[PDB]
Amino acid sequence: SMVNPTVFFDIAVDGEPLGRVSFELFADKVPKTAENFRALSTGEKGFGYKGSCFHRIIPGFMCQGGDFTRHNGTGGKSIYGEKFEDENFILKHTGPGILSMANAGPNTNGSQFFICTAKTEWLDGKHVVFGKVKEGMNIVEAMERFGSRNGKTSKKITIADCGQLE
Amino acid sequence: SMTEYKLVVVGADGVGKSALTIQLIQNHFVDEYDPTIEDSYRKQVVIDGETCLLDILDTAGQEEYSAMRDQYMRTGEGFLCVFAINNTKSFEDIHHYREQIKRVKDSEDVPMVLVGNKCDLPSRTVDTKQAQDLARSYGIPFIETSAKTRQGVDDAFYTLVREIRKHKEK
Ligand SMILES: CCn1c(-c2cccnc2[C@H](C)OC)c2c3cc(ccc31)-c1cc(O)cc(c1)C[C@H](NC(=O)[C@H](C1CCCC1)N1CC[C@]3(CCN(C(=O)[C@@H](C)N)C3)C1=O)C(=O)N1CCC[C@H](N1)C(=O)OCC(C)(C)C2
Ligand SMILES: Nc1nc2c(ncn2[C@@H]2O[C@H](COP(=O)(O)OP(=O)(O)NP(=O)(O)O)[C@@H](O)[C@H]2O)c(=O)[nH]1
Ligand SMILES: [Cl-]
Ligand SMILES: [Mg+2]
Repeated sequence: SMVNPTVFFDIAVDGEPLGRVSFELFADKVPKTAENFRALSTGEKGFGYKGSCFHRIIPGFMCQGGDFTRHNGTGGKSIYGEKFEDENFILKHTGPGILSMANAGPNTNGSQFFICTAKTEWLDGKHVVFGKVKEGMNIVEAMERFGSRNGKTSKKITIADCGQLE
Repeated sequence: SMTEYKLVVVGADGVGKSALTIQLIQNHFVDEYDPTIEDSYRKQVVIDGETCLLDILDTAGQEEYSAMRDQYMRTGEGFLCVFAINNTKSFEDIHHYREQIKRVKDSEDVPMVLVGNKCDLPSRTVDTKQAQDLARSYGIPFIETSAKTRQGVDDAFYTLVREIRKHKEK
């Protein structure tokens, strides 16, 4: 992209390298939400995603992660404070690879996010879509295989490293 | 002989559905919040001299997946409708559960128990009398519980079995 930043996660399975997933962040249409994810990926504010876990993976639906504050699926925080408002619903959950914010209801975006592995149109208008997998969808598919119907993973899936490309 | 009962635990998120279920099944209090997607448990017990196989469906406190919710209510025989005594919104939600269960199961008489959980906490916002009056208006039992201290846990589940048996007698 000439406009949108690219960030990457190096994914680990029980500490072992699985592969790299890169994301285009739609700063052109969802700037505040994209910028939060970019800065949490570089760690430039002094906190962010490196080391955090994909704690909930449900095959057929999504890989969810990003809780670096409570480390149990209940926490996370943004670069703007603990929470920030739903920026817009311009983009929809149109299929695999969509990157969207997890939340606890309206205007509760922090750091948790999910990567769709299918179309999840029932989330449209309730979760802010802000990016998409650029390279490494096969790694997301590999991650998805460690999930289960209740989200518990059979091995621990973590962000071993992360940062900004381009 | 024995008899099996399909119990379904419902209520707003965070009220203690899983903590109550885990106390019943594993006899320990989960201090941490591990948000539920869906989990099922089984336990053989004797209630009023009759051996029971309890099936416990621990549901997530969410209002987005109505087709799944409807199926939970169709399959379940009795419902533990849980609110937290320090969460007024969770108590205000209770009537919605009863309305949904009655609609899904096509009945005005569905076994259920109203459970007011977290009674160990000092931050009460729902008075015992409020919950007792609501339960009386429904003709159902009300039990105050603490998953932390285990107060009322067995009683809540066993009372629900008693309610199912009373319903099956009609
Ligand atoms: C009916 C079976 N069930 C099916 C289903 C349906 C149809 C068929 N099959 C199934 C399954 C395969 O059958 C088993 C799905 C599903 C989803 C949930 C529960 C049961 C489900 C669910 C449970 C949760 O605990 C949370 C969420 C969904 C939404 C989730 N938020 C969180 O995790 C947040 C954190 C993120 C940042 C803020 C903290 N937290 C954690 C604690 C709470 C719970 C509610 N809290 C509140 O404060 C309430 C009172 N305001 C606090 C919270 O909000 C979120 O943003 N996402 C991203 C998008 C995907 C979603 N998760 C998810 O996992 O969808 C799974 C799935 C499978 C798509 C849907
Ligand atoms: N003090 C106290 N804390 C309790 C009690 N029951 C549950 N909790 C706490 O409240 C939090 C949420 O409990 P949990 O059982 O996970 O709630 P839930 O209704 O299953 N939530 P969900 O709908 O997301 O699955 C946890 O931190 C748990 O320890 C109780 O009786 N007393
Ligand atoms: Cl959801
Ligand atoms: Mg639970």
